[PDB]
Parts: sequence; structure tokens; C-alpha cells
Amino acid sequence: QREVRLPSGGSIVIDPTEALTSIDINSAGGDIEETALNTNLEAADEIARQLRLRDLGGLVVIDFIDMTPVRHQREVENRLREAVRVDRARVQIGRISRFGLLEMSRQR
Amino acid sequence: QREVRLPSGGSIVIDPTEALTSIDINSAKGGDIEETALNTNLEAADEIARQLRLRDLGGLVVIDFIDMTPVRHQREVENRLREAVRVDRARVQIGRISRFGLLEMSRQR
Repeated sequence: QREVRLPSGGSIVIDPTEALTSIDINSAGGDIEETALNTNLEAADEIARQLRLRDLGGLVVIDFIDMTPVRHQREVENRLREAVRVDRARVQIGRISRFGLLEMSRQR
Repeated sequence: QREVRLPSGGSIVIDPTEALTSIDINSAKGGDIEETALNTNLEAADEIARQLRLRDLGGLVVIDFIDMTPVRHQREVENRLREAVRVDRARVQIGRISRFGLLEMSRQR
């Protein structure tokens, strides 16, 4: 319930706090950047599903595995935005910061 | 030790997690809330810098400052935190308050 395993072996850890929900992403060898991208894309889909099941509201901070190509960062952000558009709750998604964190909000 | 009181009665709540430490800022009746919000956030900035060193916190820290509309107020709080940590022996990176009202920073423990 706190740790959700991803299809390729990695996992997401959902930690509630007073101000917000923090989500950590862990990877499971091939190429790092390609496994990081793959794990982060699997994480985006699972995060969207968990936001709905647990019906989380307020601010969410996601620590995706660091990727160097900016295009990879946009691909993960876009994956998360597409994954949540079916959610009935209004969702706002920021951009990955220089600290490798993504901020988002969900009303309800 | 999870909750630290601020001079004007407000408080900061520190919650360590897998990926980062989150810090929530709580205010303490008829006065302009903006000046109240700024004062609390400025006291919180000083207390956060103190707790970072005292607990020797490492990694990413996300701070939820009370929301302020004036961009000048946001920079004052950001500048207060940068000045409050410049004496810290540890290497510190400080971001800016986002459109979500959160500030990200990092401290090399």
C-alpha cells in the first residue's frame, strides 16, 4: 500500500506528510538513461492510478529518476499529464526542477 | 521536535520521507494577512536554517511557505532563507517559490 512495484522491477514509495504527499521512484544491466526513462514512464502511469484509488488531494512532489536529456523530462511530464486527463479531479502538473522533483496538485 | 514554535506563535512541522524532508509552515485577527504571512515566513526561514544545521539534515527539502501574492514578498522570503543559510558549513542549493507555493532546496550533510 506504501510501496507499489512497477512492471520492470522498480517501485514508487508514497509518503503522506502535513504539507503534501511525496512519491519516491526506485529503479530495478542495460543503458542507465534508457532504464531511467522506462522506469519513470511506468511510474507516471502508476502514480496516476494511485492518485485516483487513494483519492489524494492537495500537493504531490514526485522524485523521478534523474534524466539528463530535457526531451526525456518532457516525455515523462507529458506521460503523467496524458495519464491523469481521464481523472474526474482537476489536476495541475509542473515541470521537473533542477532538483529533479516534479510538483503537481489534485483538487479532492 | 517534529513541530517547532515560531516567535509570533506560528510553527514549522518537519516530516522526513524516502525522497525528501517536507516542512509545513503554520500561522498563529483583523490585520492585513499579507504582512502576517510575510512575517511568519521570515521567522520560518530563520528557524528552518537553524533546524537544518542542528539536525544536520541532508538531501532534498521542500518548504510550504504561507502563500503570498506580491512577487516582492516571495523574493524577500527567498533572500531571507539564502542569507540565513550562508553561515552553514554545509553546501546548500536554494530554489524559488513555485506556482504551487513550494520552495525546493538541498543540503549536503
